[PDB]
Amino acid sequence: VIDAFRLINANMMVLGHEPRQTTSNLGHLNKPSIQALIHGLNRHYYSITINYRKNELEQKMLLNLHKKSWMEGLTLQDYSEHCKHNESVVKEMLELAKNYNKAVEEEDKMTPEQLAIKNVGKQDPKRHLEEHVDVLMTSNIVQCLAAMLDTVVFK
Amino acid sequence: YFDYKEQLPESAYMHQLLGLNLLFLLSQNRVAEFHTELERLPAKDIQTNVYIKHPVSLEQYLMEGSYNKVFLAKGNIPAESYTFFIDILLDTIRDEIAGCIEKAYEKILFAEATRILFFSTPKKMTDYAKKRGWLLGPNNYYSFASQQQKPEDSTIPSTELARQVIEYARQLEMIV
Repeated sequence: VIDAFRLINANMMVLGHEPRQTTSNLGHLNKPSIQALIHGLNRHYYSITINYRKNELEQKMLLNLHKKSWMEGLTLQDYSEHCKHNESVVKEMLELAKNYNKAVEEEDKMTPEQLAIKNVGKQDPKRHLEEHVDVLMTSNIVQCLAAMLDTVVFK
Repeated sequence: YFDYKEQLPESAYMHQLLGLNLLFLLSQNRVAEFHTELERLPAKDIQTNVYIKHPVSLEQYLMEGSYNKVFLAKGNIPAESYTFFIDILLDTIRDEIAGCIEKAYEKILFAEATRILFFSTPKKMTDYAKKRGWLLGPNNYYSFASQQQKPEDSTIPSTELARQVIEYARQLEMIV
């Protein structure tokens, strides 16, 4: 958030120089350093609206990381390593499983402190299991898809 | 065969009619129809099985794989129209038995062929041995080619047996 201000003094304000400055802008409240900042903020212009001049051509240059996504999106490691990934997660999930089993009886409850005893809210099994499942899922499919697609075009 | 609450399906020639019907169904190789009509039939219990006993038994023995109990001795006790079904049944069933043997057994000389093929003569076994290219010397070697084809449990790189791998792998993602 960028704002532009001008600074006047108190004497000027009572004459009525101060209100002119404030007119014709949309406000917005901030407080990054307590009420003293806010008092100065109102006195100035009070968060002046900033818009940006752009056209579609400039935007597109900013969107893409690089040209190389074209190669890279396709690029796979080694199969052995992919197979290892699958194996590592499974083992991890297996541990969490015991903790899920007690939990399922409730674990829809508010407050993490209360949940800690009841449904094993200390190292939450729902969360651990959901993270393990998301990472495993996207990687395995993309790595299979890439290698298999490349093979049919090349061979 | 059954109509109303009871109309009395029972007739004295209901038994004669059922014998020819059931035989017709086996001859055609409408084995399914033999079973599907059967459950509908109660009203054949009163008739009793002497004429009926040939198609029900014939089917059972065939099912079993027996080739010496698939008799056509019985079932000619009326024989005014029964002989016609016996002649054709023998011919259709043998052909099926012959397909069995093609996969089943390595070599047939000239003198065990009658029973195994369920064919009439050994002469005939040789005749079909030119027709289905079984023959190889004075005895057949049909088994080798037939036996080897059966494995299909094997999987060739990239699953295409349960849909191609590319399409399957994208589908697993989509379900999420």
